[PDB]
Amino acid sequence: KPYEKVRIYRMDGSYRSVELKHGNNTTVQQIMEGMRLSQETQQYFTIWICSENLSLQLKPYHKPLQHVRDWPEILAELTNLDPQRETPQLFLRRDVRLPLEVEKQIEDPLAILILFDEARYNLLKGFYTAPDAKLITLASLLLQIVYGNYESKKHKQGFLNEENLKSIVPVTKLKSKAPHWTNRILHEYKNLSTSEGVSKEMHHLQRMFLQNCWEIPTYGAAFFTGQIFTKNHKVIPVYVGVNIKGLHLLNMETKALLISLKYGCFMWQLGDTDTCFQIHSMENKMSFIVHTKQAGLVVKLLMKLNGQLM
Amino acid sequence: MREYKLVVLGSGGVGKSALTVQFVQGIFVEKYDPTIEDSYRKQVEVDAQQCMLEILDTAGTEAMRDLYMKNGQGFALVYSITAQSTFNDLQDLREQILRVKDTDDVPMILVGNKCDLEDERVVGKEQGQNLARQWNNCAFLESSAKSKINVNEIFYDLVRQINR
Ligand SMILES: Nc1nc2c(ncn2[C@@H]2O[C@H](COP(=O)(O)OP(=O)(O)NP(=O)(O)O)[C@@H](O)[C@H]2O)c(=O)[nH]1
Ligand SMILES: C[C@H](NC(=O)c1ccccc1/N=C\c1c(O)ccc2ccccc12)c1ccccc1
Ligand SMILES: [Mg+2]
Repeated sequence: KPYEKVRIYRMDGSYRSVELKHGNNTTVQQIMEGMRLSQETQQYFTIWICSENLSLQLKPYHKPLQHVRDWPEILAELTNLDPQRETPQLFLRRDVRLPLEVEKQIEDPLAILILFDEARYNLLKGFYTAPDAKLITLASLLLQIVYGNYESKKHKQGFLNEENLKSIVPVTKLKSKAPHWTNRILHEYKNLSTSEGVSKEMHHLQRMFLQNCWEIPTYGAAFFTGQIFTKNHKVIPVYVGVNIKGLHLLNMETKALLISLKYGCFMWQLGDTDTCFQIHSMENKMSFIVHTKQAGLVVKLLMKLNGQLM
Repeated sequence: MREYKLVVLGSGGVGKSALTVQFVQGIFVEKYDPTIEDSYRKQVEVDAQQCMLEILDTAGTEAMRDLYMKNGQGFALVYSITAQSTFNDLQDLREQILRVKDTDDVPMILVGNKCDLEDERVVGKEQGQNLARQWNNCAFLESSAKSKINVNEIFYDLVRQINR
């Protein structure tokens, strides 16, 4: 009755309340046990702590409510933001260390829908760079998943307005490029619905969406914030994407993919004070420095995910 | 896209979570894990318009009932056809909602769940229909979270009631 509890959110804005059996000393491991997940579902996910401008994956031993309590100090350590705009929340999200090989193993419908929701969130936010063709395929799969079977009478004309397009294309493409895709999306949408060889089972359609995402360079990336200086010395705010594939820089403003490097094709060096890191592109005559108080976290994660490949 | 705040209410074990998870995720929850408070989001089409459902799956007992009822636009009152006590408990919930809302015009549906357990039926279909009529001709369905009978219709009917 006088028990403490916390909301664990997902990217779609849904949440599950979990009892805190040890109050603010309750660990990630204990909260994960408190979720309605089998060990089949649990192993792919962990608790993240996220405010608008900082997302951290927590480890089984971490005490998430103490991170909530200490958030202003964590922001001051890792960022140059003001803590007024940032009260953090706890999220269930993909473990950044999950190998793509293991994720391709997954048959569990709940695990698939959680990965699917997170993948869709990243697509719509513009964190996935892919050719117009790939994005149109993903848009067609979201139409089948969200709106059901194509019907000429409903979908042919005056359906894909900006309201409906917003839910199936990246926000970065919505205004300028997406409106010219409408006919190609609807064609692939019709092709899905009228293809009896394509399973209409929800977890089957969601895995198809994920299949198309697995080939995107930034897929399953943890994103950090930093700045690069151009060679006169213009400051460019960047997202640093670190995933099981390598390192990815996005222009923060446009989400444009500036560089994508696979593990084994680049080296890193941590700055003297964890305020910057240097990338050298092995056999590419290219070098750049990212300024970020998250430099220590970026290099730590690069070391872990590079080391994971055997 | 219009937002709809739906609340699933009822005593412990009736299948509030099972119905919600079946509707939202297309999965049947086998394990009985007593709910604290869960919120689900689902885009649906009702009467040719895209609707964003926010479904609050509540605890079988108390806490935040008055708050749920103040904020909620539509209420699924769920009993198990397997458990007389769960049917008896719904009268108190109905009256509480009308009290907090301060009107009899509240979007609401009476749901007799676990209609796949025909053999174990303690509450008759006619007794369910009888209660709904008494509740100012309240909407009534017999449902199954396992068999997927009248699962979608619970939430669609509440959206239609909110739209009137
Ligand atoms: N056969 C059958 N079992 C069902 C059905 N709905 C729920 N159950 C079972 O009944 C049990 C309780 O279901 P659950 O959704 O957890 O009930 P609840 O109303 O959410 N309980 P609480 O109030 O504690 O949160 C589970 O074992 C579940 O599988 C149904 O339609 N048919
Ligand atoms: C979150 C971060 N520490 C870790 O999660 C951590 C744990 C063990 C080894 C290295 C780690 N640091 C890098 C990260 C990682 O390995 C895995 C995933 C990450 C996701 C996002 C960001 C970083 C990491 C922290 C920060 C402030 C206070 C406490 C903890
Ligand atoms: Mg429940």
